[PDB]
Amino acid sequence: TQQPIVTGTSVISMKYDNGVIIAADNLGSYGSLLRFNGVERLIPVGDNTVVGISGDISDMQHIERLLKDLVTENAYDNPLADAEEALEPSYIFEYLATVMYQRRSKMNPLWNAIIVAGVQSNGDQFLRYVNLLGVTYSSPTLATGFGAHMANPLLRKVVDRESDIPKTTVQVAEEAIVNAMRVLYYRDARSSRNFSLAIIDKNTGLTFKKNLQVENMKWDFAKDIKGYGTQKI
Amino acid sequence: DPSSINGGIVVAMTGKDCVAIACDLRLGSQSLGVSNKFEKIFHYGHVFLGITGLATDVTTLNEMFRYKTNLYKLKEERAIEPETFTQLVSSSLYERRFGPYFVGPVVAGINSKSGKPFIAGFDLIGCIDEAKDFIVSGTASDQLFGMCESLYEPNLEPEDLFETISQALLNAADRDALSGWGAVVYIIKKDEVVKRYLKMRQD
Amino acid sequence: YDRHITIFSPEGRLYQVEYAFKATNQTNINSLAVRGKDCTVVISQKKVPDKLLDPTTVSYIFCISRTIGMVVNGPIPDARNAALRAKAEAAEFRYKYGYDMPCDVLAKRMANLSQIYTQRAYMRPLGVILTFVSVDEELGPSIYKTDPAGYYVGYKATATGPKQQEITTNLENHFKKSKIDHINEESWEKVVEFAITHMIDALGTEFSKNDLEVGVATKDKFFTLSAENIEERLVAIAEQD
Amino acid sequence: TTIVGVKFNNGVVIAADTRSTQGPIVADKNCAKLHRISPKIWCAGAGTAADTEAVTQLIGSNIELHSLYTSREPRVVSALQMLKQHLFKYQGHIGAYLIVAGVDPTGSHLFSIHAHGSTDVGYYLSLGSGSLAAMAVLESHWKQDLTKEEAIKLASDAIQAGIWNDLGSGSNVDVCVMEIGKDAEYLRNYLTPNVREEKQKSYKFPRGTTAVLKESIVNI
Amino acid sequence: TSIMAVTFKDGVILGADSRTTTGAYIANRVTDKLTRVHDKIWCCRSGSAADTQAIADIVQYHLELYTSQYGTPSTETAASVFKELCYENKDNLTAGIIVAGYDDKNKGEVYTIPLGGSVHKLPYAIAGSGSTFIYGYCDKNFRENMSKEETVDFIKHSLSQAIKWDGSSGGVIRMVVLTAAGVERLIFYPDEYEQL
Amino acid sequence: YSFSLTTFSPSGKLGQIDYALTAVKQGVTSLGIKATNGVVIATEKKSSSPLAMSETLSKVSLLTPDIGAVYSGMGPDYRVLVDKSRKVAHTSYKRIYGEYPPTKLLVSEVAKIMQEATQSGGVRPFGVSLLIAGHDEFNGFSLYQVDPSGSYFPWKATAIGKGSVAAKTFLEKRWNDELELEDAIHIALLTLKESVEGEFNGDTIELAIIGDENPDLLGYTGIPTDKGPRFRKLTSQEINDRLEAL
Amino acid sequence: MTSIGTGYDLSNSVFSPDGRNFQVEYAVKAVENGTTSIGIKCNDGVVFAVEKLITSKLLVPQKNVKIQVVDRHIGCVYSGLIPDGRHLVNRGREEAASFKKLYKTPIPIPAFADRLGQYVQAHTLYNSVRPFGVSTIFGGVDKNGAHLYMLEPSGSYWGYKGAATGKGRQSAKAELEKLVDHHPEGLSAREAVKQAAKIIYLAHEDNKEKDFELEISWCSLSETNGLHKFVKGDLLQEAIDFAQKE
Ligand SMILES: [Mg+2]
Ligand SMILES: [Mg+2]
Ligand SMILES: [Mg+2]
Ligand SMILES: [Mg+2]
Ligand SMILES: [Mg+2]
Repeated sequence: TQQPIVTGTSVISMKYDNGVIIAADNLGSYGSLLRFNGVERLIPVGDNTVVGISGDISDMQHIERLLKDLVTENAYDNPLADAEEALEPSYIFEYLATVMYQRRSKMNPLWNAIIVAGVQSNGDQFLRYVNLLGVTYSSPTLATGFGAHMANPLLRKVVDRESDIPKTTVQVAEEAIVNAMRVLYYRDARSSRNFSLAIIDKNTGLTFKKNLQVENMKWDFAKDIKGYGTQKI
Repeated sequence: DPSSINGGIVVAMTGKDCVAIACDLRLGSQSLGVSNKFEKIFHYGHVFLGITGLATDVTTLNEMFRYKTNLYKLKEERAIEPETFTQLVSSSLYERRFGPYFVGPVVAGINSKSGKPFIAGFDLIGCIDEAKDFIVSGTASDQLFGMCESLYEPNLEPEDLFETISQALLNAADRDALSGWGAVVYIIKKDEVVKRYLKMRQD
Repeated sequence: YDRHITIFSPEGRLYQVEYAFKATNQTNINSLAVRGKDCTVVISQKKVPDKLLDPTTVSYIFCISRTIGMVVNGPIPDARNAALRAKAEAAEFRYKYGYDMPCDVLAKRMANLSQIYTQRAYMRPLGVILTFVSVDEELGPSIYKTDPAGYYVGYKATATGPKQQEITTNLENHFKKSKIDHINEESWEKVVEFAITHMIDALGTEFSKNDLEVGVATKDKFFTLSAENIEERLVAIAEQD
Repeated sequence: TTIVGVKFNNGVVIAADTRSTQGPIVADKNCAKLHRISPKIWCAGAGTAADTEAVTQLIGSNIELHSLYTSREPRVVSALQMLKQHLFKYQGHIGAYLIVAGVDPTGSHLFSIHAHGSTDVGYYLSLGSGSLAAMAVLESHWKQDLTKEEAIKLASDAIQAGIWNDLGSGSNVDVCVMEIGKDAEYLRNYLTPNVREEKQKSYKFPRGTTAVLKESIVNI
Repeated sequence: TSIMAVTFKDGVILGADSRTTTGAYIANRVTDKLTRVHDKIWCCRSGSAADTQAIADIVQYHLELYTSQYGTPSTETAASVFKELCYENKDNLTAGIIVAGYDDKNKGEVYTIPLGGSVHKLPYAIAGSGSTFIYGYCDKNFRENMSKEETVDFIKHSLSQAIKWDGSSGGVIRMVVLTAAGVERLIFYPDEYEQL
Repeated sequence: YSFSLTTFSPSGKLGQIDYALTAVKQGVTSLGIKATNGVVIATEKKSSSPLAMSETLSKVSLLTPDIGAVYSGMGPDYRVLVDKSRKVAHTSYKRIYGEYPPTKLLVSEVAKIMQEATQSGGVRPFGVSLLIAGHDEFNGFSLYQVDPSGSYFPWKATAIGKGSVAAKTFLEKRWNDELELEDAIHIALLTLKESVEGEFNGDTIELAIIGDENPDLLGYTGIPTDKGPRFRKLTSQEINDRLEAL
Repeated sequence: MTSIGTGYDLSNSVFSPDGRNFQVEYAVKAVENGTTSIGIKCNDGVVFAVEKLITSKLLVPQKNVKIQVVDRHIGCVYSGLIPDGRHLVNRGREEAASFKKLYKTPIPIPAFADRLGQYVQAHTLYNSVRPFGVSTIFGGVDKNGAHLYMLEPSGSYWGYKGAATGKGRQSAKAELEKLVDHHPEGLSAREAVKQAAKIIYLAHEDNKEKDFELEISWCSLSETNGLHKFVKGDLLQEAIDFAQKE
């Protein structure tokens, strides 16, 4: 892709004591037109991974298909495909990272930023980022695009350093995530009020929540804001 | 543009049982005149070809056409006719549609079988100017159009055609910085061809 | 070499092609194709002795295009190779030329592919005879048949199989008597009935709805019959009360 | 250039002006813009003159082979698909713009085609620099169910509009009439409304007017 | 261009304006942007006319081949084929295509494929230069499961308004109706739709 | 199979070409006769079933408007050569010069095609001989035979296939250099009548002439310089006509 | 029969004078030496079972899996030269993926059957390869229901109610036939599983000298949601116990 057409904004995510949380709104924009509103940008791979994608939606759909194909292929002649020899988040990540860097290097990027979230077989949280340049990093929180600028600073107040992770519960992390989603709705002109959230827990497995709405907003004070300086009424 | 680096002109005209074709002698590099003897008119059997434009392509096309017509004569066991050669020139040019020779060829000749005078012109990618009074080409083509439309009349005797195509060429050339520096004129009939070198301004 | 690849024998013959013709009778079933006023009917025996088979998947008739049907005499895998190729040719033709491939044009095309296998050493002929039918937009009801020699021709009617001379002579006699080159019935059902009746006659056997398969070309489309419609046809020609 | 196409009750008519221009200069004052794809399929071109002529010949050749191969009369839709696919493959770089008209076993047809490979169909069409003037006439005087003579008149009036109003166009009208059930009828210089007036004098020079340096006989 | 397709209770209806322009010149005032790629699978075209004709042509070829080999293709499958061509050649196409079909199980379906080649299944879709002006109108007037007549009216009203505001739209309103009963072509003239 | 399948034997002969000729010698008779104002080519239409419609096949083929061909030997080899011959006439001649090739050069291209099958790896030679009748502006009417080897010779008249020995003999007696097309047609019929076992009418005989230009076969009027095609195939009716008043 | 086609059986794609390809029939002899495999079409699905010969106690039980999945919805089992079987399944996986990529819907079973068939018959076309030394039983669920097929070295394939191949195929076919006769109203998937175990058990009496292990898989609308799954755990043991009782 030489330039993006239909696009998804921020994907955001954080680790907590027993797993990871990831969220992304359900909008596919078309320039400044808020064109499509039921676009799922979180992609579960098996029971242990959720791949969240921002950027060009055509490229996102292409990646979705690559992932389903992995699942299919991995199962061939694999008696333990649902067990010991299932796909690990780390395998899904390494594959995508390989693909993104290859496409960057052929001057034909997949025009996306991607976060891969899950839990490894030994119970370890997995959270790692890759984008259209093939750039990769991990951190206790990750966010793409606009969310990197406003969600990260919010989320880091919860998990600021590695040691904060075991002190953090799903309940607390999920609240942090949702609040960040509300803040993005306030200040990102390409955000939607509707979003999906997924939790991947070493004990409870994958929990995929569709159709969340940003709630509990403050608009009250707006009645008192008049003019832009001197105007009194 | 490539078609005005070297300079030069060609004109052909029909007359009664004759055709004539003429060209200047200049080869220059922009403002610098270099060769005083660069003729632009060739022949393959009884078919004449004049070529204006980029000198290197003028030379290349000549060799290409001598090659093609020689093979034609061998295989066909007779020399190529002006009508057939005209199509050959067209398709040879078009074959290079997207990387063309920078030329403006002109064909003149008398069909050995009909005895009919024939001329044609081409753009740089082979489009054929089927016109049959006169054809002009080169850096003074405007001037030539003007001279021909003025001086020309149909069914001139060869002796009169000679004066007409001469004056058309000479006067067009003297209003063009990139043309002139000598000229040659061919008067072509069935049984005779006469080549003449004209006296002209040398500035 | 000359008994193994398509090169000339001293008698100027091609043995592998001749042997390829022998292959066409290996399925031991007969087909016939007949033209109506406004339809073309193709009929072929169907012998499914093994009771573990799904008879509904056993077929030597193929819908090549919306308008062209084909019936093959010969082993099913060479049969299905040809069917696939013709389907692809017919699609490419419509795409490139902007109209439906005529039946005789498809036949010629396949004939040419076939003649190539008789000239190039590394390819073997297909062991098949391909009967093509349609109601062509210009030529009307049409039957064109191709063989492993690359030969094809158009037909008033034709028959192919181990007992083809029987059926053929049965048809010639009828067409002599009748003084026209097709069956004068508008109903494709009557044309199908005709074909079943004359095949029953020529083979000295009766048929149940499972013993044959039927294709029908009309101006609009080529289609095959369910066992139920075939039964309905068999009833139409039943001579017992 | 001004080319038009006009369908009538029993066929189609195609027409063109006869001026070809090197820039603001007229190279050929009596050029021929009506090309034959096959005996009953004819086309008129605007755009790059070499591309228009070349692509005409390519498809004409192929249409002929197709026709010999299939033993069928060439169909206008075949010329259409072959041309548009070729032009599309070249992504606009073959600057051919054509009106293609014809009759074949399926009836009578009228299409336009642009350099990028898009095609239209209608009862009346125009292309080239003079197409707005021509189309103004067509839009004023077309009616369904034209006779041959009416479609000739209308198409000829449309070319005239371009000849008179479009600097890109001029000289004569050429028409081809393709009627169902008949030979195509090509009318070269159907109209010649632009003959040069007699010049005021002859510019024949007295013999010997031109100075010669040297002379010689050439041997063919 | 103003193109839309609307699922309804009995199947799907495609609609389009008939204007093709080059510059401010209306090169075709009676264009047919409603293009058939299989019996009850059609599409609406916007963008480069060369591109959309070339795409639809190749898609019709693929589905013809599909049919002779595999049987009747689904609406989804047709949308898949379009998508594959639009996405893979994104750097060299300007095509905004709505794919719309009928079948006995799903009844009507609509897939819009915007520039870039993504694909979106929707209960209805609008597209083309003129659609911008009718986003708000269509949102407020579309219901699921409308009757045929209610649906024709919705499209007539929708496209009439898009034609009113968009210079790149105009001419007649074309409609194609896909249901179990078959394929029906409708037309509405300026003097009808301009009064709504 | 990337090696020649036609190779030299110790006697220096090339077996596959000889065996190709044997196939030709086995084919249905066909013949050509050159007149002063035309050429005729003819063959028999043996229908390999009465249920077959022989009209749907054509043993005499138009190559260019002025050139046609007939054959003896393997039909499908012929059919394919016909397709190749028509194409090469456009690709190596008409698209360059805007003219159809003259007969002898088109014969020469077909000869090349056949020569190639006798040398290239993995292929047998073509099993046909062609007779080719044409006209061109600078050579007038001509008649050639091409053989599986790619050899070609010009004839005033000749026959090929099964009954060619007797036919060549018959033609030697009746031929002179002043036949008009009508004589040549008549003689061709009498000649074919010997070879013909079975039915002999306008429906089992194929016959074409290269003669005068037919403006009525052009398909359009208006270009007066445009020559009609010289090739014309005779109808069933036209052939029967001559047969009754034989 | 002449089982040995002397002079025509030395290379693939050669027709014998009676129109046979002996290499293909020889490839069949290798299939007949393989272990028994079967397929049973059931009411909303299909079941596969294979005999696995325990050649040595050194084999690790429940490893060396023979049944393979293609896409998510198709099972394949084959008898004969096992590596030829994997080769064919590899091809099927590409064909399936390629279909799913253009057309989005999973490859329908008859479509998948023909991809394998053309590929298998393509290997009877040239002497530069040999035919596949396997017969393959395969199928699954699509939009049109359950489908079961068997594909031979020739490329020949048909749909089946029940299919058997390999050493004990005659015995298995007989039980498959009784099964058909006895169930005009249909067979549940669970039932088919048990019945499949019984049949493999009976067929094993041909390889009675060696021990064996039973492998069973299915694809069923109600049992596996139309995905291919290996029959395991209690259901497996229940079928093993049932088979043994008979
Ligand atoms: Mg100039
Ligand atoms: Mg000067
Ligand atoms: Mg000076
Ligand atoms: Mg061969
Ligand atoms: Mg408007």
